[PDB]
Amino acid sequence: TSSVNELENWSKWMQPIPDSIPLARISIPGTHDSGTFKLQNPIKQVWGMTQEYDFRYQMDHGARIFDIRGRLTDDNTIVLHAGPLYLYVTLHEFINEAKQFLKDNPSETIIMSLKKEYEDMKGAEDSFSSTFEKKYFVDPIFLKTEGNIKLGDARGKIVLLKRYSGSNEPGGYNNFYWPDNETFTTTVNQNANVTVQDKYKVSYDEKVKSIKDTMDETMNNSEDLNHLYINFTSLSSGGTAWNSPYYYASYINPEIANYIKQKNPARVGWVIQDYINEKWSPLLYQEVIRANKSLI
Ligand SMILES: O[C@H]1[C@H](O)[C@H](O)[C@H](O)[C@@H](O)[C@H]1O
Repeated sequence: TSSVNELENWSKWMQPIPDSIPLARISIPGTHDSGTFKLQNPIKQVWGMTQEYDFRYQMDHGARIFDIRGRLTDDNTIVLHAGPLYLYVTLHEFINEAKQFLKDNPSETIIMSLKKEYEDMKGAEDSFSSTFEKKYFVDPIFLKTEGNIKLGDARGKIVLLKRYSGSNEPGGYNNFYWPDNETFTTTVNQNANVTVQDKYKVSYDEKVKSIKDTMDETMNNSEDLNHLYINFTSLSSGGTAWNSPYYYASYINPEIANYIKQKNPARVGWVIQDYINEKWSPLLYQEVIRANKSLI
């Protein structure tokens, strides 16, 4: 008993997908720079703000991947940053919002990308990777198994995507070489391959063209269960209302939403977008979620 109807519930949309499907096969929405939603100062906004609603809102609109950027403080906690900007959000804060969401919707999983976003503060006693793994990761809410992670094992857990070096604890997707401002393909673990389009800081026209190109490769490779396709629709700021990430997102999100509607693909990858909201139609995350219809 599973139906495409259940894909319309953005809060439980992973429920009808068979537990045996690998997460990499599933088309999943994500948020880029997920924790920038408390910024108010206007200069901070045009340069660094990428979301306007809190974590629970993002999850309730179907996002399951979260781009968590951390900094180690002098009291040995990890807080959220966007470049050099403090975000007034802590790492525990996000995990607790994830915990609450997973308790309310135990059919779902949360994929958390963690990256070290800025140099450690001098007063800290340990390294970023060690602090994160000893004080946050050993928590049982994080799934500790590896391989080509299946949804069934991830339900009710947080699945870590390591974008930091130094890991000593198994679990999640291993760190891998992530060249700056490129589209690239490498290995995740033995037997799993990954393709990432992260051309931030590129002309608008090259950005849209790279989103579509990499989605095309996902589309035409829909039944390769081992290959991760990660597609950042976000674009870095130019410093003004004419090129902030808000301006760009107000055009790219519906542009890419139409592209999916138009192509009715069986797979579109892990689409990480700025400003998930209800302002621009068609809704990108909605079209990404519906692209899983063929899995039911
Ligand atoms: O400058 C950052 C950084 O280089 C990250 O690696 C990338 O993922 C983008 O978010 C970009 O904004």
